[PDB]
Amino acid sequence: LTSGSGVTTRYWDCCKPSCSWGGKASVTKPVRTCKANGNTTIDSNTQSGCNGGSSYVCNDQQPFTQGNVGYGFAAASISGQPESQTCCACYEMTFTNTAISGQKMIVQVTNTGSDLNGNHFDLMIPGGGVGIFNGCQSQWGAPSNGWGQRYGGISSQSECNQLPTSLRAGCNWRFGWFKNADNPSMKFTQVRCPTILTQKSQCVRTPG
Repeated sequence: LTSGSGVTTRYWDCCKPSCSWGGKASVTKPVRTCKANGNTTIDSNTQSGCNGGSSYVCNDQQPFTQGNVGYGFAAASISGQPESQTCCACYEMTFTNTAISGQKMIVQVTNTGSDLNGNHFDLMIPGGGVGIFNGCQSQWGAPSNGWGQRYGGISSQSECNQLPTSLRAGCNWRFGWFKNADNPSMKFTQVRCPTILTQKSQCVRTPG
């Protein structure tokens, strides 16, 4: 199992995540994707809105809390590891350096980010910036650059009102439990995916 130190980012480009295709890892089902509305299930082979299709990330895949523990979904780039090893794997991380230092978040990986060297987790947070891609204009009518900055997104919890209502929980999570931490570093360890995440994503690594 994988563990180490890493860096994080925040992002929400609305796109169908890479682990939502079949054949990317040994799993029960690929990660669930949705229609434009963010709630009704679309077929896992439907093309992504980011590539001219009609499939998006589900409202269900926003960050949340259980007790004091954070939970969410993320893109990851884990030190030269293929998607067969990362897709729908879960990692629990202890934040190491911001106002959220010491806090614990458990994410399920649903996407592969950019191949930077090392361990990189891009937390999926509504309003945290679209990044390289943006299917949020076609899904929600967001601005061409996303909500706020293309990188980092909005600056204030007041601007969470600019987001679709369906994402406002996740948006707010960034300023409450997450404390609008800016790229918190962490240490992480792979864990068996909790049902509170896998009952949302529907993607369970099945060889065990």
